[PDB]
This record gives sequence, structure tokens and C-alpha cells, in this order.
Amino acid sequence: SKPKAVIFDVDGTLAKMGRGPYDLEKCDTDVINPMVVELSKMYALMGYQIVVVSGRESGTKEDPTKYYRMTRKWVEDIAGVPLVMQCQREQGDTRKDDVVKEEIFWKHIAPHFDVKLAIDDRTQVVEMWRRIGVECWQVASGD
Amino acid sequence: SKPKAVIFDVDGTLAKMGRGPYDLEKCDTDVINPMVVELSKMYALMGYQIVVVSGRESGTKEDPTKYYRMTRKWVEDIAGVPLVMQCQREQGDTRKDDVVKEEIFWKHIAPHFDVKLAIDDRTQVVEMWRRIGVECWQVASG
Ligand SMILES: [Mg+2]
Ligand SMILES: [Mg+2]
Repeated sequence: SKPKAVIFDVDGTLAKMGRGPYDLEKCDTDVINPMVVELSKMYALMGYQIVVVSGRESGTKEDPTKYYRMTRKWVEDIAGVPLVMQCQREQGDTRKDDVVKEEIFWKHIAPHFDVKLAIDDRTQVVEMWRRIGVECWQVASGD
Repeated sequence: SKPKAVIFDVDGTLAKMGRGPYDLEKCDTDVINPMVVELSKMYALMGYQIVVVSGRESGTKEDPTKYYRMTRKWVEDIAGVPLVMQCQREQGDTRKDDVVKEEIFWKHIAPHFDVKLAIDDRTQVVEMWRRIGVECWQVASG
């Protein structure tokens, strides 16, 4: 009986989409998506553990966690999401989001949490969560 | 300065979809979609006005609000959702869900509420909400 959890995505979900999508160097200035961010705070107060998962590459070759650290600072200090765990696509991983996010899920999250719900904006990712038996709410079209 | 509201759909959203659509008298025995129903309680507690909107025809030719009243009772008594307003397809309206729900929005919801969010399951409707500038979360495939 693992503690109950909710997974949130970052891009398009917690954070709005102002810059280039793969231009992570400017991602520290992203704008919060208010209802989704409020949702994460709501779930945390209700005793769900919040887990953040992003397809953002963690960094560059010379700085492998550069973007992970930027993302984390944005989530924690700008959005104020009270997460207990953050997971990203490792530097050099070029597979599709749904493939990576599924791997992250089975390897790092599922053994520790009982994930009741995932929040995301991309159809391919949304269908993956649903397919492996995780309720998922799509919060935007994803285009 | 209107009160903030969240719109919830009923079929496939608040209620799981053992019964057929348009068989609305076996409708009283629907089972809750728990994460969504819990959401509506949370929002209500956080001071949002809960507005339930549904494509279900409101009743029969003989009784124009028979189905409306059945839906209302399930939402209030079984789901436990503290709603403030309920809007459905009028008896004998045969237009599409998204045309009906949009007309409901302009005439009965938008004048009284600042709608911050709509929760729904059907793609055609979800697209309508986003198209008219209302954030919408799609909680299952449609
Ligand atoms: Mg995203
Ligand atoms: Mg529906």
C-alpha cells in the first residue's frame, strides 16, 4: 500500500507556452498556468504526494543537469509547487516523450507511489498514461 | 466582478459510462467517477461556484423536466456535489452537444459567473470551450 500521488507535467501544463520549445536556456522566465498550479497545491494539502515529470532534456553535454536545475528552481520558486520528486529526460535521450515518461514511471515512480492521476497537455503522453491504467486529465490541446 | 465558477459535465465526467446513452431512466443508478467528483467537492470548498452542465435531454414530451430532476438528484444525493446551478438540453432540442452547451454558456452562465474552468469528456465539447476561451480539462477520451 504505497502513498497516493499525482503526476504533473511542466510544459503546457504547470507552465504556459513565449519562447522556443527546445530553447530551455530561457525557461526560467516561463509563466505559470494558474488553475493547474493551484491544483497541485490543492492535492498536496489533501495528502497526495506531488511528483513532477518532464520531457525537457536535463541539460547539455558540458552541463548534464543544467536544465533540470532551472526547471526545479522555476517549479519551486516561481510556481511554488510543493513536489516531493522531480524526474526528467536525461541528457542525450532522444526517444519520444511517451516512451521516456513511461520508463521514468516504471523505474522511478511506480515502486514508491500509488499514482492516482496524471496531468498533461500532449495527446501522445495522455494516451500512454491512460493505456497503462492511470487516469489522466488533458489540460490543453497540446499543439 | 462576478463569482468564480467551474463547469462540470455529467456523462463520462462526474459519472462513469452498464447502461446506454439516451436511456435516461436507468440513469439514477450511475456510479461516481471518484477523482472528478472529489475535484468538484474541493472546488466547492475553495469557494468556487459549481455549475453542472449536461447534454442529457431535460425530459419527455409529456414531462419536460423528468430527466433534469433525475440528474439533479444523482448529482446532489449520490455524487454529493454541492452545485449552485444546473443546465441541460431542453426537451426536444436535437442540435449537437457543443452547440447546445455553448448556447447554455452565453445565456445562462457567462452573465452571472466568471468561469475559470470546464471539466468534460467529449472532444467536440472540449474543443468548443477552448475555442470560446474557457480553459477546459478533458478527463477521459471522447
Ligand atoms: Mg507538456
Ligand atoms: Mg460528457
